[PDB]
Amino acid sequence: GTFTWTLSDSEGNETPGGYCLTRWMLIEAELKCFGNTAVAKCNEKHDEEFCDMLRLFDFNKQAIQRLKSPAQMSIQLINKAVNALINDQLIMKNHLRDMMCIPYCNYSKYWYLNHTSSGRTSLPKCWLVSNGSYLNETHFSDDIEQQADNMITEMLQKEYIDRQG
Amino acid sequence: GTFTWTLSDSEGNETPGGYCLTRWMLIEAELKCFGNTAVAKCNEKHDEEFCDMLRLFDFNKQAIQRLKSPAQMSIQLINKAVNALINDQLIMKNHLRDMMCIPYCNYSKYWYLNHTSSGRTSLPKCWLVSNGSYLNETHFSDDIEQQADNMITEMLQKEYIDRQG
Amino acid sequence: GTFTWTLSDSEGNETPGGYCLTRWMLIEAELKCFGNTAVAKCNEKHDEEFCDMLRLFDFNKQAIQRLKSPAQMSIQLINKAVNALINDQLIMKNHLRDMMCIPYCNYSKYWYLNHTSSGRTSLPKCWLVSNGSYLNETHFSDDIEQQADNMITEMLQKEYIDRQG
Amino acid sequence: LIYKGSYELQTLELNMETLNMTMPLSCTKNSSHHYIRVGNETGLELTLTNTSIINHKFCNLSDAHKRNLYDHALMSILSTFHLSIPNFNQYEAMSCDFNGGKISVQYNLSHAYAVDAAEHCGTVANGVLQTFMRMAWGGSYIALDSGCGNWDCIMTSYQYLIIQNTTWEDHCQFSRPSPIGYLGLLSQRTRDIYIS
Amino acid sequence: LIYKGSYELQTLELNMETLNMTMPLSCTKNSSHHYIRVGNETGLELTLTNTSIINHKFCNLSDAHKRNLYDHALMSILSTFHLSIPNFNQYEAMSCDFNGGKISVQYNLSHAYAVDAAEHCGTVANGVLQTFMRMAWGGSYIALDSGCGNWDCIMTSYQYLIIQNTTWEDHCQFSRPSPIGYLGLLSQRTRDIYIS
Amino acid sequence: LIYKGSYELQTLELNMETLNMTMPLSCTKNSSHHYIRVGNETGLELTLTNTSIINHKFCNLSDAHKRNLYDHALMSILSTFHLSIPNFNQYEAMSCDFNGGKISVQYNLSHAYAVDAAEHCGTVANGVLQTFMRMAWGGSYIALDSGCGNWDCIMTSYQYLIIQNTTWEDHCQFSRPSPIGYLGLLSQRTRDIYIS
Ligand SMILES: *[C@@H]1O[C@H](CO)[C@@H](O[C@@H]2O[C@H](CO)[C@@H](O[C@@H]3O[C@H](CO[C@H]4O[C@H](CO)[C@@H](O)[C@H](O[C@H]5O[C@H](CO)[C@@H](O)[C@H](O)[C@@H]5O)[C@@H]4O)[C@@H](O)[C@H](O[C@H]4O[C@H](CO)[C@@H](O)[C@H](O)[C@@H]4O[C@H]4O[C@H](CO)[C@@H](O)[C@H](O)[C@@H]4O)[C@@H]3O)[C@H](O)[C@H]2NC(C)=O)[C@H](O)[C@H]1NC(C)=O
Ligand SMILES: *[C@@H]1O[C@H](CO)[C@@H](O[C@@H]2O[C@H](CO)[C@@H](O[C@@H]3O[C@H](CO[C@H]4O[C@H](CO)[C@@H](O)[C@H](O[C@H]5O[C@H](CO)[C@@H](O)[C@H](O)[C@@H]5O)[C@@H]4O)[C@@H](O)[C@H](O[C@H]4O[C@H](CO)[C@@H](O)[C@H](O)[C@@H]4O[C@H]4O[C@H](CO)[C@@H](O)[C@H](O)[C@@H]4O)[C@@H]3O)[C@H](O)[C@H]2NC(C)=O)[C@H](O)[C@H]1NC(C)=O
Ligand SMILES: *[C@@H]1O[C@H](CO)[C@@H](O[C@@H]2O[C@H](CO)[C@@H](O[C@@H]3O[C@H](CO[C@H]4O[C@H](CO)[C@@H](O)[C@H](O[C@H]5O[C@H](CO)[C@@H](O)[C@H](O)[C@@H]5O)[C@@H]4O)[C@@H](O)[C@H](O[C@H]4O[C@H](CO)[C@@H](O)[C@H](O)[C@@H]4O[C@H]4O[C@H](CO)[C@@H](O)[C@H](O)[C@@H]4O)[C@@H]3O)[C@H](O)[C@H]2NC(C)=O)[C@H](O)[C@H]1NC(C)=O
Ligand SMILES: *[C@@H]1O[C@H](CO)[C@@H](O[C@@H]2O[C@H](CO)[C@@H](O[C@@H]3O[C@H](CO[C@H]4O[C@H](CO)[C@@H](O)[C@H](O)[C@@H]4O)[C@@H](O)[C@H](O[C@H]4O[C@H](CO)[C@@H](O)[C@H](O)[C@@H]4O)[C@@H]3O)[C@H](O)[C@H]2NC(C)=O)[C@H](O)[C@H]1NC(C)=O
Ligand SMILES: *[C@@H]1O[C@H](CO)[C@@H](O[C@@H]2O[C@H](CO)[C@@H](O[C@@H]3O[C@H](CO[C@H]4O[C@H](CO)[C@@H](O)[C@H](O)[C@@H]4O)[C@@H](O)[C@H](O[C@H]4O[C@H](CO)[C@@H](O)[C@H](O)[C@@H]4O)[C@@H]3O)[C@H](O)[C@H]2NC(C)=O)[C@H](O)[C@H]1NC(C)=O
Ligand SMILES: *[C@@H]1O[C@H](CO)[C@@H](O[C@@H]2O[C@H](CO)[C@@H](O[C@@H]3O[C@H](CO)[C@@H](O)[C@H](O)[C@@H]3O)[C@H](O)[C@H]2NC(C)=O)[C@H](O)[C@H]1NC(C)=O
Ligand SMILES: *[C@@H]1O[C@H](CO)[C@@H](O[C@@H]2O[C@H](CO)[C@@H](O[C@@H]3O[C@H](CO)[C@@H](O)[C@H](O)[C@@H]3O)[C@H](O)[C@H]2NC(C)=O)[C@H](O)[C@H]1NC(C)=O
Ligand SMILES: *[C@@H]1O[C@H](CO)[C@@H](O[C@@H]2O[C@H](CO)[C@@H](O[C@@H]3O[C@H](CO)[C@@H](O)[C@H](O)[C@@H]3O)[C@H](O)[C@H]2NC(C)=O)[C@H](O)[C@H]1NC(C)=O
Ligand SMILES: *[C@@H]1O[C@H](CO)[C@@H](O[C@@H]2O[C@H](CO)[C@@H](O[C@@H]3O[C@H](CO)[C@@H](O)[C@H](O)[C@@H]3O)[C@H](O)[C@H]2NC(C)=O)[C@H](O)[C@H]1NC(C)=O
Ligand SMILES: *[C@@H]1O[C@H](CO)[C@@H](O[C@@H]2O[C@H](CO)[C@@H](O[C@@H]3O[C@H](CO)[C@@H](O)[C@H](O)[C@@H]3O)[C@H](O)[C@H]2NC(C)=O)[C@H](O)[C@H]1NC(C)=O
Ligand SMILES: *[C@@H]1O[C@H](CO)[C@@H](O[C@@H]2O[C@H](CO)[C@@H](O[C@@H]3O[C@H](CO)[C@@H](O)[C@H](O)[C@@H]3O)[C@H](O)[C@H]2NC(C)=O)[C@H](O)[C@H]1NC(C)=O
Ligand SMILES: *[C@@H]1O[C@H](CO)[C@@H](O[C@@H]2O[C@H](CO)[C@@H](O)[C@H](O)[C@H]2NC(C)=O)[C@H](O)[C@H]1NC(C)=O
Repeated sequence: GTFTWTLSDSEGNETPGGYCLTRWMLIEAELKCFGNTAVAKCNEKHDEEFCDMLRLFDFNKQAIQRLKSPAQMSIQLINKAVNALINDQLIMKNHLRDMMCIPYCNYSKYWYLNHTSSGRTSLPKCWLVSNGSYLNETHFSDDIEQQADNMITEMLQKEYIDRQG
Repeated sequence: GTFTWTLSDSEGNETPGGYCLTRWMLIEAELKCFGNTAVAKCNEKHDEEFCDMLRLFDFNKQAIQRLKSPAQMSIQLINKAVNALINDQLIMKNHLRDMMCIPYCNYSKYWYLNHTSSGRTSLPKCWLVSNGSYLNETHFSDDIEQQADNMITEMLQKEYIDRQG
Repeated sequence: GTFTWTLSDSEGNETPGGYCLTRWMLIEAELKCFGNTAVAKCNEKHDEEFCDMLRLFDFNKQAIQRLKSPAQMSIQLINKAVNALINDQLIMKNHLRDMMCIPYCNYSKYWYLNHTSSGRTSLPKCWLVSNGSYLNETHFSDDIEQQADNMITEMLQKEYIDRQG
Repeated sequence: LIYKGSYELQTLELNMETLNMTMPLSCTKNSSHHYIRVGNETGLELTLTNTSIINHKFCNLSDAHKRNLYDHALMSILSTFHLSIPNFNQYEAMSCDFNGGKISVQYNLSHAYAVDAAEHCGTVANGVLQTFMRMAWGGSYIALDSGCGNWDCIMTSYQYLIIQNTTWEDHCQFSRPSPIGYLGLLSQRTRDIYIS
Repeated sequence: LIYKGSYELQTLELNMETLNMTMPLSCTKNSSHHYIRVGNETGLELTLTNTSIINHKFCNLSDAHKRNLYDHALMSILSTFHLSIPNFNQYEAMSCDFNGGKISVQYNLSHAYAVDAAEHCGTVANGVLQTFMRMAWGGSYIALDSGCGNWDCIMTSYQYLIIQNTTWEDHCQFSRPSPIGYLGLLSQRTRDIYIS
Repeated sequence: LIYKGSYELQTLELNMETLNMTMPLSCTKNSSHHYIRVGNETGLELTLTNTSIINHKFCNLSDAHKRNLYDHALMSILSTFHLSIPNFNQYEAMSCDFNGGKISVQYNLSHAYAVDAAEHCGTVANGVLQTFMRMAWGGSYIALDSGCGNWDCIMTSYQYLIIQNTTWEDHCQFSRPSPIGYLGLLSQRTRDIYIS
């Protein structure tokens, strides 16, 4: 149902859509919900840090609700499950970038664009770090601008074909 | 030619299109042919159980027609070939689902939608099992409905741009 | 910025677009530049021989400009970096094809279509070899024709929606 | 049956036996008898029993290799199986005897009087059953006393797992043949060892 | 803040502690103290020091396994760490003592008077630091004297790496908890050995 | 030349030599001489011959490591090669002598009077040639007597494979340099062993 990534194991969704992040998934800011349109990108996209974190969080939930019986200590499940949960290629890319003084993703912080005129949001991208800290918003300006263009493009394409028939 | 997945090794196709499944590939029901449009999805889609079975079947055919010379016992070829034939990530997902009492794909049965007004068919999806048997059609109703919508959408998009110029 | 494949590590691009191949990357023919539209296909496409070579070349450049300090002999970096640079599945496909007398890619030569009316070029595809030599242009005629159709299709789709609003 | 408009739900079931000349195929006859086809003529029988057949512990593996009288396909499969058993150091649990190149392998599991326990998670019996579950995946589920465990604390009533070379006789009445069990084991193998 | 039209840049930061019951989480307190949570109650402490605590070289690994008094999660982590240390043949550099199943492991690194050198690239000290860097990735960067080296010729001022079992006390003041270090090590492990 | 409308078929050929400072590059001079560049100045020569140079079987590998007089890049490559040779237990087939850190390795293959046979499939000679085929892939095809075999029963007229350290002299007249052979071996290595 909608998603094919790990979430699909038990249909998931949580709400009608957006695979909402609860208040214990986030540090502060209570709840955040995305659109199915953006979350669903993880159905096809393999090499994305945000999507991998979603896969791990959903796994953790499923592994607590279900299969809670093995002495409540199945901490070893992950030793095999990991092959089906994350893209280790991304981890390697981030290690290589670290070695070369190239800003890299440490997986804690993400940014996204929020269309204030609709509530439509992009899939989050990793906020990168370099030399012990986060990069400024002036960096990424090309990437932020491209994500804004991409959101505009999708809105237009949807109306061209589906609004107009 | 058309396909880029394993089939492409020797062009394949079999017929002008649809990469037809012969009577010995299926249990009963003689022959089944799909459209190039659906089969071609396996060119890009990596994590799909049906596509992996097609990759293995085509491999088996090629490994019999060609390279039949090594004492007719090259049963060990697969020990290396497998890395290029299937997505073992899918296997892990199905093992995890089994452990958690989550319906899982055991790779024997697939379902698809057939548009009776055209003969256009979807790429097959795995019929899931749980608690020793197959799930009822009332389950998957969300997935079946989504595949029907997807087929409708593709038909419309094709006409909007290619029929109308 | 534009690319998400290895090049993105340091933004790259080289020029406003096309990730130009310099005169030392090519054997003869000085410089060649592609369009961002084609190069960007490597952002999503994993199993393509041309894209893997681009990933290795960009890595080599980054590993010389940066991190040139470790006694200028970090020839061992690749032993780990490779996991994030190439698709070894492709290598296996080409080894299997070799064993079976199926034309295979040996990664040295590529072909592409160049629209002489615009300068728009396709992403290069591997020129295959068989029985010690390159295949003739009469082979691949189906693949060359399909790439020409694909270029035509993209030009049309772009105008249908973006030229016309 | 008909979704939205005229989309009819249709099905297909695959015949994986035509893959027997390229891939081994696992299937299940009943809860104590599981099989692997390793080619067009022969295969392996995997039996869960209460009767041992090997009453010694020599397991003459290196001599089987020096003599080279065994079928290589069968040996490759045995290696894959063994290598994948996690944390196996307890060699006293394994015994084999390749007499004349014949394959006969026995795993003696400590299926203790675990009437009500979740202690037998860290043991050999569990490590061997885990590999078994994967090799006979799709039919192996009826071999266990328990249901949806994490396969990291599973038990059965049987004490021995015996693997022997057989003649293929289509003993697949419970579950259909499939290459997945083996292929899914080849992909990972030796990823559970302890050195520290 | 606002891009193009009305696209506002928004952020989220993840709380990875809720993953502690399924995955180990690494974090950093300061440059000489790094930690791994291995469950809801316990974990490992990794200290970079100038003081040894183990003054022998027995490293009784096989006996720890025969006795089986150690926590298995902690042992699996130690194995992963050790197996991933590239080219480790220099066993005299490692000493451990699992007294009563307690975990205490010490790696003695030859951090020689390398005032100005790039010789200590091919050594043990580098192999051990490489594994360390990955396990505490994201906080490990402050543990080294150098900056963006290739992690294949890195040095620190400390001579010993000591790994011990602890009680979890949320010692993550420098870098937040994350499962990535460990998961990124599990994926590769034993890919750096020499036999020729 | 022109497809559909005005799409002209164009080509490019890559110069992979510019990758020599980051990756080893394999190439072929002729059927009995294959080379690996392992850096800007040096490399390995791989010769298929009928003349042995090592007349003993000590293969002093552990002493080469204790002395540490060898180039590390060259040793890493030798390890990768060796580890990838499937089912290699027949150590009497291998001999090496790292005198002064010099690299000289010889594999003695049982290329018996196989005038008409498909028996030499399960042997050492085949296991060594398989690794060779991959390392010199793209030029290695002329090294064999046979054509499109499955590389799991291939033979040559030569009896020894000798690998030695050399000075790079651009000996690539038959096939161009390429990093693929090595990278494609690193990705898999030790996936063919027998324990059962
Ligand atoms: C994914 O999961 C699904 C869901 O579980 C699995 O699906 C199952 O797969 C099995 C294996 O193929 C199917 O079993 C078959 O069922 C046939 C019908 O059985 C019923 O009708 C017959 C009528 O004669 C009765 O006799 C049967 O009762 C007897 O057998 C059952 C067996 O379980 C016993 O429990 C009973 O006590 C009885 O003894 C049932 O009422 C059945 O005919 C078929 O057996 C023949 O074929 C097999 C395999 O070839 C032979 O080994 C066996 O000896 C039989 O062969 C003789 O008869 C045929 C007749 O056509 C001749 O052609 C032969 O030459 C020979 O003389 C088998 O038992 C099961 O139905 C199916 N379940 C569902 C819900 O669909 C998938 O396998 C799984 N996929 C993977 C990869 O794991
Ligand atoms: C990806 O990279 C980024 C970029 O580097 C990393 O981001 C960093 O992550 C760390 C770890 O979470 C953040 O540290 C936190 O900073 C808080 C604010 O510190 C400043 O203000 C306080 C005001 O009270 C001052 O006291 C601080 O000064 C003191 O502490 C610093 C610590 O480095 C010392 O250097 C100074 O000398 C002082 O001693 C600063 O001026 C800080 O409050 C917080 O510490 C609390 O929380 C941690 C973790 O829970 C506890 O271990 C610690 O003991 C503190 O807990 C007490 O106080 C809280 C108050 O809310 C109570 O709730 C508790 O119960 C308890 O009483 C911590 O140090 C850092 O700011 C952040 N950097 C940036 C630029 O964002 C990411 O981690 C990295 N991701 C990964 C996965 O690696
Ligand atoms: C993917 O598959 C394809 C298909 O097989 C492979 O493609 C082949 O790759 C090789 C290697 O690069 C190409 O070989 C080159 O061919 C040149 C032309 O040869 C012919 O013309 C010359 C004219 O002078 C004749 O002399 C030649 O005859 C002699 O050489 C051949 C060699 O095989 C012998 O068999 C004959 O008996 C003769 O002795 C041919 O008629 C050739 O000039 C070139 O050799 C120079 O360059 C190499 C490499 O740098 C040097 O090692 C060599 O010593 C030569 O260098 C001298 O001359 C040059 C002149 O420019 C100077 O600049 C130098 O400084 C020096 O003085 C080489 O032999 C082959 O043509 C090509 N095949 C096809 C169909 O395209 C791909 O490699 C493969 N990819 C991968 C990664 O494996
Ligand atoms: C284990 O795996 C093997 C490999 O897949 C399976 O063997 C295949 O079985 C099919 C079905 O029986 C074979 O296909 C049929 O072959 C008949 C014989 O002719 C072929 O073989 C001879 C050599 O013996 C060649 O000289 C000749 O050119 C052919 O290649 C054909 O007569 C059949 O076609 C006719 O009859 C069928 C009905 O049976 C009709 O539907 C056709 O339209 C036509 O009239 C057909 O082609 C296939 O060749 C076998 N492969 C091999 C390598 O031998 C095993 O069956 C499988 N085990 C199990 C239990 O399934
Ligand atoms: C290490 O990892 C574990 C696993 O993720 C984390 O533990 C979870 O913590 C959250 C937050 O405290 C728990 O969620 C809350 O549980 C409260 C208790 O009721 C539950 O548990 C009892 C059994 O003890 C069940 O019978 C009952 O049905 C519930 O499942 C609820 O009362 C909470 O909801 C109410 O309060 C919150 C505010 O706290 C409001 O926002 C809600 O709207 C509502 O009014 C809430 O559901 C979760 O259950 C814990 N999981 C487990 C398995 O125990 C640890 O926190 C983590 N370590 C760290 C440092 O983060
Ligand atoms: C399991 O494998 C063993 C082999 O390890 C099978 O038993 C034995 O198989 C060999 C052939 O590999 C038979 O050899 C025969 O010898 C006679 C001469 O005496 C020769 O004329 C024949 O052509 C053949 O070479 C051997 O006799 C046979 N053992 C017995 C007691 O018959 C065993 O059958 C396999 N198990 C199953 C269930 O198939
Ligand atoms: C499979 O493993 C089990 C253990 O898990 C083996 O059973 C054990 O066998 C020993 C003897 O070797 C028993 O100890 C003592 O034996 C003497 C007889 O020599 C007897 O007089 C004593 O009273 C005592 O029983 C031990 O108790 C027994 N364990 C259990 C739980 O019964 C079994 O033999 C192994 N099977 C094979 C084929 O190796
Ligand atoms: C690191 O691990 C060791 C265990 O290897 C921890 O020390 C010892 O832990 C055991 C429990 O595993 C304690 O056993 C206790 O024995 C009494 C009877 O004397 C019993 O009533 C208790 O219920 C429990 O079984 C043992 O006393 C304890 N050792 C000491 C000296 O207290 C050690 O604490 C761990 N390190 C950290 C920092 O947590
Ligand atoms: C960690 O490894 C270092 C070496 O990298 C060890 O230090 C070395 O210890 C030896 C003695 O075992 C010193 O050699 C000689 O010792 C005698 C005393 O028995 C003394 O009279 C001589 O003058 C000489 O020092 C050696 O010099 C010393 N190396 C250095 C660089 O100081 C260290 O003991 C190891 N630590 C642990 C806990 O194992
Ligand atoms: C294959 O590798 C060996 C090294 O294992 C090369 O031969 C020897 O190389 C060493 C340098 O690694 C030469 O050492 C020299 O010693 C003199 C003092 O006598 C010193 O002044 C020089 O600066 C240098 O350190 C050694 O002489 C040389 N052996 C011979 C007989 O010349 C061998 O050349 C390599 N093979 C090829 C084909 O390049
Ligand atoms: C490479 O391996 C081959 C075997 O595949 C070695 O050839 C074999 O050498 C043995 C002697 O070690 C020959 O056996 C006997 O030797 C005595 C002389 O001591 C002679 O009087 C006997 O008549 C008999 O030949 C054996 O026949 C021979 N095998 C073949 C097929 O010729 C070869 O020496 C090895 N090369 C290296 C460098 O190790
Ligand atoms: C497991 O996690 C729970 C919280 O989910 C921990 O609960 C705390 O227990 C102490 C007593 O030991 C109380 O003082 C705290 O108030 C509890 N915390 C909360 C949020 O309620 C528990 O200690 C953890 N460890 C174990 C072994 O259960």
